Amino acid sequence: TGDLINTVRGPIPVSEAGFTLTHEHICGSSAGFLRAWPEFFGSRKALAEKAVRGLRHARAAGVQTIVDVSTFDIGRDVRLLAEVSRAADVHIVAATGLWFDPPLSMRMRSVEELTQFFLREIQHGIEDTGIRAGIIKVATTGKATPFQELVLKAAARASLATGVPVTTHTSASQRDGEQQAAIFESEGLSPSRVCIGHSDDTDDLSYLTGLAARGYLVGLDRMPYSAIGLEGNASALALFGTRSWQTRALLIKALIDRGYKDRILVSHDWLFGFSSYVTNIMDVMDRINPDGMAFVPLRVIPFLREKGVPPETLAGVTVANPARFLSPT
Amino acid sequence: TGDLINTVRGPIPVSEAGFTLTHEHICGSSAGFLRAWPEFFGSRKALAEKAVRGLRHARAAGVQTIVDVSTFDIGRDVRLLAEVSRAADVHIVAATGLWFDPPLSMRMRSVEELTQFFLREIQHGIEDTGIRAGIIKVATTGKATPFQELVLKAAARASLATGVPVTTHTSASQRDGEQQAAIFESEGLSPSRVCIGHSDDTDDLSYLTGLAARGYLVGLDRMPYSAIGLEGNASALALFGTRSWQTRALLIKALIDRGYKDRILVSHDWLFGFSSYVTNIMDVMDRINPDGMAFVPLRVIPFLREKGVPPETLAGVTVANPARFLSPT
Ligand SMILES: [Co+2]
Ligand SMILES: [Co+2]
Ligand SMILES: [Co+2]
Ligand SMILES: [Co+2]
Ligand code: NA
Ligand code: NA
Ligand code: NA
Ligand code: NA
Repeated sequence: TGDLINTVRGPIPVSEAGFTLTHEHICGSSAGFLRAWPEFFGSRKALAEKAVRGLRHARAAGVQTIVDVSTFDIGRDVRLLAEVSRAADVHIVAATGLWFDPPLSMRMRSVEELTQFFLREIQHGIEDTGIRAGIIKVATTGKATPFQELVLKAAARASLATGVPVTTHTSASQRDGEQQAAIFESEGLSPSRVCIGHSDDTDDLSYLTGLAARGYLVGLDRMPYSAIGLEGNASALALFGTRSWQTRALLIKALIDRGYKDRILVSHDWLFGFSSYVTNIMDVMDRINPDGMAFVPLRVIPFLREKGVPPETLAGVTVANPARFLSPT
Repeated sequence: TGDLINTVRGPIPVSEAGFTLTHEHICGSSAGFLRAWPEFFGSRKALAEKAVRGLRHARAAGVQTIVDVSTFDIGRDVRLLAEVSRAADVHIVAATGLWFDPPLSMRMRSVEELTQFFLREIQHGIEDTGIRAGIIKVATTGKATPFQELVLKAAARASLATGVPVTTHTSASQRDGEQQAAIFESEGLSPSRVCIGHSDDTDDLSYLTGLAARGYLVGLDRMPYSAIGLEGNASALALFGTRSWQTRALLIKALIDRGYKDRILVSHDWLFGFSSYVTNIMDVMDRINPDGMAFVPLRVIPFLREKGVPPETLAGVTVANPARFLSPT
């Protein structure tokens, strides 16, 4: 009671977030793309309808909130978010920050200028909507580019001024979180304010416990990603990899068994439309995981329960950890 | 009489275009940027006001029409175009196509998919506005990337289906127009439908007459660009180069004197806001050329007249050539 988080429909009590998926998207796109070329997705109406059905399905499985980690450059459409949140009765936390596809107008900016843009989206509102970001999303794909270092310092500073958490995209195989952490700490950012994402893309538990031990949240946020059975498909194969969902899910238990239950955030990195990759990737995806954002509570949570993870532990991971993370601190 | 061109305010007779600047921008930005971060430009109201004052100044110097060659990825805001066109009483032709900053949602597309996007903007309307593009803008910066080859073939096909001309950004020093031409001709596109832009960035008249001789329009469209007196400024220096406006203007005469008066299009590549380069480049620019889009008729046209170019010739370059070019053919 007392603490609040911003969602696309206004403020909610922290305690009403409930079961929360911390890394999800309604639509993975590009800035301006959904406005310029809605037919790519059939129509905007078709997109919203598919998102509403998907989200009601997650709601029926026990999902109360998702964090849509779409930034500016993932083509975040906060009006679409508001519309489907409202229609499906699922809270949606919107993001600021920048992913790894920023245009020249962002790439030419300084750390001061980025900080001011992130603070705008958190404090003033996204665009002209008054809808406020509840999270800052950042990305590296390997060693940070010079511009990526600016983004990470500007994220740290935005967070320090507002108490809003930071969440990252990594190449997990390249152990990006270790540099991400060094950059954030050089800015005085508490590791409890930070989630290192796509961390289930690796089984390097030396890497993952090293981060957990320092206080970072470890985002095991790609649960249904697997190209097993589709090795013919080279694009599915590079995106989803060759590890099963059970292998990914085993990581949750491995971290719990090593004393890190409070450092884990679980999610799907699911979407309902997807323009920033090959055409029809969304059909491929929907065949791999027809349960969409219900896969975690239908499949992953019972799998953990059956392996002996206590229900209080599982509640801590899916409710307490998100609440503590999203709570402005 | 009879032929029409689309502008941001609806169709106009070809014959009312009059003195037309064929490569200009209201604002050089990025897709979504003006909506997400209007304060970068002071405000959107300040931006529109500066554009209206600039355009009325061009109107007073005899300018009746500009072609705003901002694409999707230059952050083209067709509503802003319509607003300032209307307020300044200057026609504005909007563009489709893609420049050299496309996001992943565009970079992952095929030639078929791009053709369908360009045709949408020409035939249906940009976004949800019903405002139709009158030109397709494409870009290389050296040898075409694989994606740039798709853009050029999709531009050629869009043009062939609609009769709308194509205009290009080149690195003139690298003689890009020669590959651009080969790609367009491989698609059956008539050279009379094509303008090779930034061609005044080079004094290689072998390169330029070679193109003119094949029927291309040669875009001498950077007239006021000069960093002379600002060699201290490394960003101004790389963008504007070390050649005077008189040197650039001499090219117009050189092509006329070689029998190519009908192949020349003249312009400034001016803007009223500019986010896709260093901060305050617009202040630097406005000090170099306080006349903005009036520089050509105030400075360039009298300079040519005083060097002995006949007024009928000069009218042919600034009125007849644009009309013939923009006229869907
Ligand atoms: Co990611
Ligand atoms: Co994601
Ligand atoms: Co250009
Ligand atoms: Co230009
Ligand atoms: Na994505
Ligand atoms: Na993804
Ligand atoms: Na530009
Ligand atoms: Na420019």
